[PDB]
Amino acid sequence: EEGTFLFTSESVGEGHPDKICDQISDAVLDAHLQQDPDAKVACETVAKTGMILLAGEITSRAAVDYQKVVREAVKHIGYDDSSKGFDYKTCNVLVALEQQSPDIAQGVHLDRNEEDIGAGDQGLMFGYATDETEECMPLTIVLAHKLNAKLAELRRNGTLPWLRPDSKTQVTVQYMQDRGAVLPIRVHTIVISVQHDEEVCLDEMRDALKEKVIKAVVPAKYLDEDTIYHLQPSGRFVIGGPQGDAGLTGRKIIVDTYGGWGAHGGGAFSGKDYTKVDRSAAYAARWVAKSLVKGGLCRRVLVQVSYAIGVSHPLSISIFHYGTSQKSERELLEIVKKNFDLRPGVIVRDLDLKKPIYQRTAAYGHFGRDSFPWEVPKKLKY
Amino acid sequence: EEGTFLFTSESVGEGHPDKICDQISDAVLDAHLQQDPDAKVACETVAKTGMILLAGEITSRAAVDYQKVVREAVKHIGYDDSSKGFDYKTCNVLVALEQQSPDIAQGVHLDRNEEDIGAGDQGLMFGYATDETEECMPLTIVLAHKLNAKLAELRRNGTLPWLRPDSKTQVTVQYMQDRGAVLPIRVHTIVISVQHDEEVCLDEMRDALKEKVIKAVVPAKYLDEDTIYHLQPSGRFVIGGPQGDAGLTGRKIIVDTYGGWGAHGGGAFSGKDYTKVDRSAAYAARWVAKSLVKGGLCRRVLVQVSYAIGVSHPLSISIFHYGTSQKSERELLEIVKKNFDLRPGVIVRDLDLKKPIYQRTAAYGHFGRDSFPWEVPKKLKY
Ligand SMILES: CC(C)n1ncc2c(C(=O)Nc3ccc4[nH]ncc4c3)cc(C3CC3)nc21
Ligand SMILES: CC(C)n1ncc2c(C(=O)Nc3ccc4[nH]ncc4c3)cc(C3CC3)nc21
Ligand SMILES: C[S@@+](CC[C@H](N)C(=O)[O-])C[C@H]1O[C@@H](n2cnc3c(N)ncnc32)[C@H](O)[C@@H]1O
Ligand SMILES: C[S@@+](CC[C@H](N)C(=O)[O-])C[C@H]1O[C@@H](n2cnc3c(N)ncnc32)[C@H](O)[C@@H]1O
Ligand SMILES: [Cl-]
Ligand SMILES: [Cl-]
Ligand code: NA
Ligand code: NA
Repeated sequence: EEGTFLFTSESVGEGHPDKICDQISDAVLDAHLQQDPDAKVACETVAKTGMILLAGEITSRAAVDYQKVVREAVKHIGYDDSSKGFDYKTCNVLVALEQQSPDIAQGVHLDRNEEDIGAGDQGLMFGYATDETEECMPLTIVLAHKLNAKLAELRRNGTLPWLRPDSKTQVTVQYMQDRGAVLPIRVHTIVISVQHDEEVCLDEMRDALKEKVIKAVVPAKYLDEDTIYHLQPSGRFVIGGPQGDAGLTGRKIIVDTYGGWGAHGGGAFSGKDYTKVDRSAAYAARWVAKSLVKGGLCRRVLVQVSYAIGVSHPLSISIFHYGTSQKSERELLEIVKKNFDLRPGVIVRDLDLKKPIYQRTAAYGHFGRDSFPWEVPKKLKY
Repeated sequence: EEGTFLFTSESVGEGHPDKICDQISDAVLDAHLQQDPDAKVACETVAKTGMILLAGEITSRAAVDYQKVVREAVKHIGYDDSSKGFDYKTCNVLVALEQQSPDIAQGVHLDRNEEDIGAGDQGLMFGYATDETEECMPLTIVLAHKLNAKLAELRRNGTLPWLRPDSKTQVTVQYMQDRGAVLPIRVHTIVISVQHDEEVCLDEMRDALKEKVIKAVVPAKYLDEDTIYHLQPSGRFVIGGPQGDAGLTGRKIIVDTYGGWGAHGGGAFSGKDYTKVDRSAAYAARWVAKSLVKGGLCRRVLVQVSYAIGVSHPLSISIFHYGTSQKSERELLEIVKKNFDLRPGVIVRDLDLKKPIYQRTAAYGHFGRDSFPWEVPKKLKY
């Protein structure tokens, strides 16, 4: 039908090996921040059969038990037995952590007033908001996340005890073009792949994924007789987690953000303290975009910012409103400049980014949930 | 000025530790493909002080010397001495490689006709093309890549012998909005950070980066008295490569593609054979987008595709032409459907994706150079 298009987003579960690495990286960041709010943390995690490796740079006054922090994160995810392919009790935890490069430290934060700390790196970051949901997120990515959360819920409450922690979901929505905004019409296609035990048959799993997962998450008004279902499309997913697929921190950056909507500057979030603008500026850009939509200045908006290592102020700010504002992009840019200070040493104060809440961000997306500070819109003066 | 906006893209050099990992992952893929064109390769690389770790899944008839392949890639990059922070001769090479999950193999390619092989994973992928350059790439990302290539050239030819392999660049362009297309006006800001020896002073480096790098790359017509230069903005970059910052495969996915323009589905390219649609479908989507622009059907276009693991045909195809076509997005989608077969087992034939040319893709972006098969536009019938 004219003026309609498809858009697909994916999400992954807590036991997806890339997401394990994000959660462990952020468990390590939180452990540091609990003791040293000014910890400099750049913690990469690598997961493969029987192995968590931490690699990166931490300068911190904290005394952190990496064995305890890593194993507790893997326990939470649900990898607690060799039968599941991974066990927090018996896996290898390897550590290749060194202090932050003194050359970076001197260029970024040494002898700097906190408000005037340099960006911890160069880079570009985007924030996006869309009025298509109350939480100002694309429906595709919201539904994809909720399908993984539902799998974890039914695993944890024992109603589908054949479930394992590693899962992926994908949602295709047919959208109507509406004066620069997008109106969801229907769910065109759903994919669910989830790791499972060696007892449950494929028909039992496919029936349960439709009746107990999809129907429990996706409103019936979006599902019809044409909706395509790819449930356990590989046919067998017993081998999973790190054993099935090597995981790395920062390899789910589109799952972490807008499910392909908006834009992405390439930076990973997990394992990084606020001085790493890959995270703090992306959080602030989401906060700006959500403030513009919730302030009624536009229905859909994209914010780009960029930084140079050692420089506080963003090098560039850009606003793209998809034609969904009576105000020009120039007028929105002036409103953003009058209302926001996107220096990392000010963002840290506004969004409370020394607080050890980061592990809670590292699954089901960083945006659109739990009224994190970047999800509470700023009242705009103009 | 009205109808203008800023856009920023970044690039990194061959010695950037994330890019080292991409190049090593693709050196391993090429080594396998040279002996076994049907090698199943999912090779992640991790780099930190003194360490290359390979982690992932390879099923191959090839006999590959991982020590030789890794060290030769690091030699090519230029890390050949402890004075530079990393040495191919004396670094640790660790291998945590296992066969591909039999559960994946059976669901994707076992006993399948090559044309009908399943996608190696679910996911979404985008292709983008823009008429703003002959190679149909954004000027921001082209200039950012060329600045890193120029640093490597002047390092390798000995004219700036204080240069080390680790570099990052960032280019902000002021654009004019032109009937849905974008017209570059001027370069607003350039960042260059490059690793250097302990002899050269900051003023010598900043003078050389302006006169011998920027002026050798960026046309003077884009530079004016207002252009902002952030050259060695950290003030000191002696510690670099993996010693300065842990690197991972697939952590430069926006550098690898469009520098934040278009869109990204989240998939990494390097270390993956053609059955991994993260790479093959992103290459095919670029080929489609470039074919539409070079065919004169639009000035700027974005193509989304998506897949389910074990399913050959894409689940969804979407065309966004930014209002730069007389044809509707529906009419362009029909043209794409009539001219392209985006099954991975057909893409492999069209783009010759068993050929060991992947290491050549793993720096300076996968798109817009060297007339790779995905850069040669398909003549469209309609
Ligand atoms: C860059 C990517 C993430 N991105 N950003 C917007 C879109 C759209 C989109 O918004 N289309 C559209 C076109 C005309 C219209 N008039 N009113 C409303 C409206 C909407 C579509 C796609 C498909 C996936 C390629 N990607 C988009
Ligand atoms: C989703 C991101 C990568 N993305 N994709 C397009 C844009 C534009 C853009 O094309 N703007 C514009 C607006 C109106 C116009 N009329 N004619 C031409 C034209 C152009 C701008 C930004 C800034 C960085 C936020 N991002 C974009
Ligand atoms: C398909 S694997 C990626 C390709 C893999 N590295 C290989 O060697 O072919 C990517 C993700 O899909 C999921 N996965 C793993 N095994 C699977 C299977 N048998 N069926 C479906 N999805 C699976 C896991 O979430 C895993 O992290
Ligand atoms: C700034 S480092 C990332 C943050 C780092 N992990 C930390 O511990 O703070 C990111 C990239 O910037 C570059 N880099 C490293 N040291 C640098 C320095 N002293 N000055 C400028 N850029 C540097 C390298 O390309 C490196 O991979
Ligand atoms: Cl959720
Ligand atoms: Cl180049
Ligand atoms: Na992997
Ligand atoms: Na790193």
